[PDB]
Amino acid sequence: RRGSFVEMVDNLRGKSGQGYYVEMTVGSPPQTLNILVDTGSSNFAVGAAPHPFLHRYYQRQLSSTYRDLRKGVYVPYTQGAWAGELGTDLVSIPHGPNVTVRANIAAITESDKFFINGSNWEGILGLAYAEIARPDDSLEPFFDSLVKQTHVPNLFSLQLCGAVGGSMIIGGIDHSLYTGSLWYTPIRREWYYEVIIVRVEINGQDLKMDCKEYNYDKSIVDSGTTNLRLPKKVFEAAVKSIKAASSTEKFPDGFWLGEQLVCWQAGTTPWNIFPVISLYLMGEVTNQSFRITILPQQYLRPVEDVATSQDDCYKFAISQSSTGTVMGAVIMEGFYVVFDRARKRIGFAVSACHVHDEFRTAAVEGPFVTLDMEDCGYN
Amino acid sequence: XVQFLAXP
Repeated sequence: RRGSFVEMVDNLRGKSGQGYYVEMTVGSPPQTLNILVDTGSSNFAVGAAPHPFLHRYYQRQLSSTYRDLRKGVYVPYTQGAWAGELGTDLVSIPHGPNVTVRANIAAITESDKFFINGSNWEGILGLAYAEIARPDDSLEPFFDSLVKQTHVPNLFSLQLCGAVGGSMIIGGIDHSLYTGSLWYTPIRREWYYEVIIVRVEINGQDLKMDCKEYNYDKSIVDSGTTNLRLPKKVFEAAVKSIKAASSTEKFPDGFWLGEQLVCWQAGTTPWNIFPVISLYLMGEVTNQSFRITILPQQYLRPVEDVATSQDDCYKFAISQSSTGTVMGAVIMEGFYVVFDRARKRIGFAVSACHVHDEFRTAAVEGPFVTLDMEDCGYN
Repeated sequence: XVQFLAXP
């Protein structure tokens, strides 16, 4: 007994805190590359010249189907940037849908703080909308091309399994990847995958901030960001509340700032002393919301520790932002997330693979009643 | 960690 999308299950790999990547095959004859999956941008780009952190790269002169667009392109990220040259070529995903498309591809020739020593990936796949593509919104993103050229339904889903692997189901949903029900939140606007957060609780206790603060100046779902990032005022109140909740134990100020690690002897981490965190999201019906809840297993990330060692070290993976809330891997690793582009909504369900213990599990629950949710969005 | 798009 196996689902229809079985061949797409377990098609993602990664190293903790270094993103998740899928194999993609480009050009003719085939050149296969590992590509980071990033719902927080809209450019498909691949290393195309030697670099000290690259084991392989795209060789355009060897691809008979490569077409030069005669146009440079530059993409800056929160951290990192690259410059390159636009072209098109044939692209397939071996463990994805059974189609081949002609896609825009940025050949990366120069970069700064983009590639990572020993990450195993060589490019990036921007899965968000045309509005944020560089150089402009006329450069059709990969997923747009896929839907326009083929029968593949305008939907994909992600199950990121923390410690690294997971699944990207393209064109559908695999029911073995989650338990319980899927709850949907509207995509507020098609640029980033923007959503509306209406309330935050720490161990069941409301942070009690104006919901406008949670979404100043946007809230997005972003698989290419490790952390849960919060606007400054929200970050400060959250840290205050998490500290109060974990007060049976003391940690230095720098731990909460991500500047200091704390390590426990292997297999002794007191998960139970840290609180759970809940975000409520706008639902699909007027005045209705639902909440997703994550565990410290999601927001305290282990730092390898690759070789067998006596010490489990952790970094606090909630951090501050000047560009709104980013629901990164810290959030996504608890859940199966459905990017339902066709119906302009994002679904969440408890992930079948999320890391938890015998006393607590990540959760998705509803419905709740929340009034005036429309006012929460930044304009 | 990674920190993927900025408005610069």
